[PDB]
Amino acid sequence: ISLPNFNHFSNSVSLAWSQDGSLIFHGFDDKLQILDFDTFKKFESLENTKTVSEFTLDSEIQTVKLINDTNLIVATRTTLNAINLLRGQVINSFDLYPF
Amino acid sequence: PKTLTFLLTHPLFPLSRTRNLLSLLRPRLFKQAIVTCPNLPLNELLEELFSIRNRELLLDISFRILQDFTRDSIKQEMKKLSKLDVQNFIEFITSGSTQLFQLLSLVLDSIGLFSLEGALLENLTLYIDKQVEIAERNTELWNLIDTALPTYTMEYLDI
Amino acid sequence: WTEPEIKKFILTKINTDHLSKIFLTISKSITQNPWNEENLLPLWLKWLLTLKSGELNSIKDKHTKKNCKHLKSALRSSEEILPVLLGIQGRLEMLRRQAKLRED
Amino acid sequence: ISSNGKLLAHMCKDVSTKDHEHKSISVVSLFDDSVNLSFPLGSILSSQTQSLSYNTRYVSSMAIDNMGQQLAVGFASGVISIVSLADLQIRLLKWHIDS
Amino acid sequence: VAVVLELYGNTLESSPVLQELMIDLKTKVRHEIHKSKEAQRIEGMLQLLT
Amino acid sequence: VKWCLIIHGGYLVSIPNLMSTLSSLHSTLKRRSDLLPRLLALDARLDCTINKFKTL
RNA sequence: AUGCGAAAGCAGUUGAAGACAAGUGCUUGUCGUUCGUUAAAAUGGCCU
Repeated sequence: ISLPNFNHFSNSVSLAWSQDGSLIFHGFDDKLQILDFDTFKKFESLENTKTVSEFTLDSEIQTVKLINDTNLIVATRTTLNAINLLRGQVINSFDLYPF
Repeated sequence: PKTLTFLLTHPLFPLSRTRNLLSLLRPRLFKQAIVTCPNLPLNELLEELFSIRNRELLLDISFRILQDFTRDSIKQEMKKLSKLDVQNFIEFITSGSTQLFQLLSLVLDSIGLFSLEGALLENLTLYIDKQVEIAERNTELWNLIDTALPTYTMEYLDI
Repeated sequence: WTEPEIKKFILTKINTDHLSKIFLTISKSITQNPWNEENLLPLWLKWLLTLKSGELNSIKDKHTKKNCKHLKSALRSSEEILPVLLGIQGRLEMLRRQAKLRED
Repeated sequence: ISSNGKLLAHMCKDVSTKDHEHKSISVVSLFDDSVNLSFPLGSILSSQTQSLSYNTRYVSSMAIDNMGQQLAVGFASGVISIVSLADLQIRLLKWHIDS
Repeated sequence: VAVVLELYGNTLESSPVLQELMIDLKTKVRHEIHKSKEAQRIEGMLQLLT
Repeated sequence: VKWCLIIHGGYLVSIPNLMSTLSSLHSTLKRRSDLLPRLLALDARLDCTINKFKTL
């Protein structure tokens, strides 16, 4: 388990799982986390190279997937973003708030 | 500053000022910061909470912290607090709401087992017990707001 | 209006409306001070409700139902906040028992 | 429409235009001109369904015998009313509670 | 019990047998609520041990 | 169960796995505690009827 | 009862013409009729 007692509620959550069973992408609204499965706590780094466990995006996150263990694909309420896992940095952006 | 209120208004705000802007802002800009800021350091938050400046920023920062942050981390940071202002805060609470009571419960769990004195604890228990009495009274009030034998009769009609 | 038997009497008299405006002052006051210590004003409200709710339901549509919903929200918030009050009260019981054992 | 294919039976509102009782049932042969019958619902009903809700006035299903002597109407209140068409008289079959 | 108390209040004030049962029911729920009220204190107490 | 936690709080803090060591107790207390408010509502409506008929 | 929102709730909504039926030109009521907007009843219950 891992139960925080938050008194704010998102209607919109998602989560995705690494293929080697280790990285759990827990996407709440707007602020993703990457956790190690074995303790259900945030990925605490000794390297600390700005691939930190907590991410902030623009608006409420609709859907995250990982296509391989090379790219995390995130969709919020306005855009769609494609991010690496090799490095804590965004790669591709796509505007959707027309549609 | 319209530019700074706008970069508050913006959701994402990467590393630098979100590290250390409380040392820069510590009135109105601070209010915009406390209602909206993506990342805020828990140390700064708790130090503002136990700062006795008390513009109901207690209520607001208590709301912000128990919304965004997790109770175990809150436990360890309130453990890294200093006890004298903890006495100040609990004394102020029993002097004179949801986020406030959540914070009181959390700091009770943070101090734990050891260092609580007789006068303090009897004052606290009288306070919370009177409030439990009137609270349950108000809840019962809330439920309240949620809510053939004329065998012989002698009368007369008007004719 | 101080003693509850007198309050049932004054309710029977005022039910013989101006009782609706009584409800109005009680409602505005309650939604402006929910954590009140006094034991007269919620006594007034509970006794009015448990005596003559029917014509209160059937009297009007606007002037009562607005602030009805207001104090309804208020006291529902109170019933949300009750269980953590129980939790704190339990913790204070624990600490009192521990300090007593430290004494004995 | 009849099941063998010889007959068609339907309603009308010109007797609303020409009467208090609004609807008129007609039934007509197709390939030959053997049968041509017309009667108002104001006769076919009772009078005791006048002083009730509108629901027992709303005909919701229609069917005819293949030869041409029985007509079944089905009301919006769960009563199946069958009219033998000779004297144009009725009989009740009561089971349903919905239409 | 809520819905029957909603319905039959007239027969309640008419009849004495049920007035016996309602006063005892007043005790038992008040007896039961005291039990479940004490339940939360011992649950929160165990939170203090974490 | 009130008195057990008064005394051996030291060793209880000492063990890590509070939840899995006290699984059953945690469950039972969860049961009664979150049952409570329905009982509250029923008590309120009961007392409303009670006063309403035994005042007259 | 719609919009927003968490299972809390938070705001607002309930208005027009027509045609007909009844009681006595008048009142109510009805709508297998139109506009405008974010808008309970005919003793009649489940197969082998």
